[PDB]
Amino acid sequence: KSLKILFTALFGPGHLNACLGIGSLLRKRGHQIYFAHFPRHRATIEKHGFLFISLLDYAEPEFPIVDMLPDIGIIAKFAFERMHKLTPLELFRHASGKHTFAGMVNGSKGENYAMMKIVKEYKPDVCLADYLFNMPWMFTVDCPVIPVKSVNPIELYNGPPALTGCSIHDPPSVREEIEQLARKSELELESELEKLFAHFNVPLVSYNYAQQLGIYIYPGPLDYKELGSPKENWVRLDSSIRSTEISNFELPEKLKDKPGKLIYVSMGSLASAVTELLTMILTPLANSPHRFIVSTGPNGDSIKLYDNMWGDKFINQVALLPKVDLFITHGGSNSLIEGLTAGKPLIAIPQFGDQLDNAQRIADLGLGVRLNLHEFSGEKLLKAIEDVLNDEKINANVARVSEELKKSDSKDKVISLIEKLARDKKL
Repeated sequence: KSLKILFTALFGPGHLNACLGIGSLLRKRGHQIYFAHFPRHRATIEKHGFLFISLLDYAEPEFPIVDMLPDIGIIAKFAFERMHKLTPLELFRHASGKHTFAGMVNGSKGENYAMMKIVKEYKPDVCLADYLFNMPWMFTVDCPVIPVKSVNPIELYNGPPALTGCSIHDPPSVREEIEQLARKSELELESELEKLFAHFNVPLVSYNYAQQLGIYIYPGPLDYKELGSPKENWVRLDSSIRSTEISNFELPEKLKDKPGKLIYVSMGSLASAVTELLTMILTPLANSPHRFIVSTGPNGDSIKLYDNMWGDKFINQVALLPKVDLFITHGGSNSLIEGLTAGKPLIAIPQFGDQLDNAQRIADLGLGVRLNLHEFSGEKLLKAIEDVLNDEKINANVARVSEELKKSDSKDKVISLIEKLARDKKL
């Protein structure tokens, strides 16, 4: 029998895209998928075969939601400016106890009221949600709720703090200070969540507690097994995709008479809006003896492309990846999953938050290299390209991860868990 399954997520693209992927798996099993989100994303939600519900239509009168949503361009632009100038340690020092995302908590009241109302009216059999932190509605509504995590999952472990980008190789003296500061700023997240939960009269829980079941999307071969097991009830989905080798993608004519390998460059939609970022990256690449495909982003028309480069604002990344030799990425989890599923090595240039942890994971596991904005040079980037392209160890590690991701039956397992919880109200 076919279930009513309700998804929601934060406004941002990582969170929306993680739910779309799981929803596609469930739709294939015959379930009716609803997605409560924002009207800007209706088209993609409906194109995926889901039923769109606007969060904004279920708002309490005092909390219309849109008023408190964050200024995403302001944040990204500020993030770039700091990452360009400051080391991660300096970043955490300059932050002065202010957490990466605790500032978003206060403004999330409206989305909470809206979800309480949606769940009550639509009466799904189960809900899934991709947020940065737990919300009170997840503990008040009258159905099981599954948090979905797409960010780097180190936060699920009793280990080094998330968001620092610390390496497994950093000795005590190197990591001590940034890890103290990261833990100090986490106290602001907790204090902010206290107020939100108090407002809704719900007992406070950890920001990533899963009451019955949580799903984190991350490849098994990169997962933090050296930290033991993730927190109670969290289960790994290795990916929501299967490996595809046949593609519609064709080489742009512009690149036909140009030497070298084929390299894909994408900083993701948020970071790419800061045109200075792509300009800094691409300028030196005019002299790299290779062919580049560039995702130029929302402000793509003002990005200068050289003779060895072809760009478009809308690249189909999964169609392209099987045909390239290297992926220069911001380190978002979905991009990493897509790159490794296609068996391609990575150069990660992290921009914000958990991407630092992903970038360092790539380096630590020999799947590519991390390059940091704060010490960026054309010389360094060009060398990183030559090194990764010709490193037979890196290319073999990536081939091994790609092969394991095929072998996954984590999809079957996770689907079965979702369906069991929906039907039985318990696992």
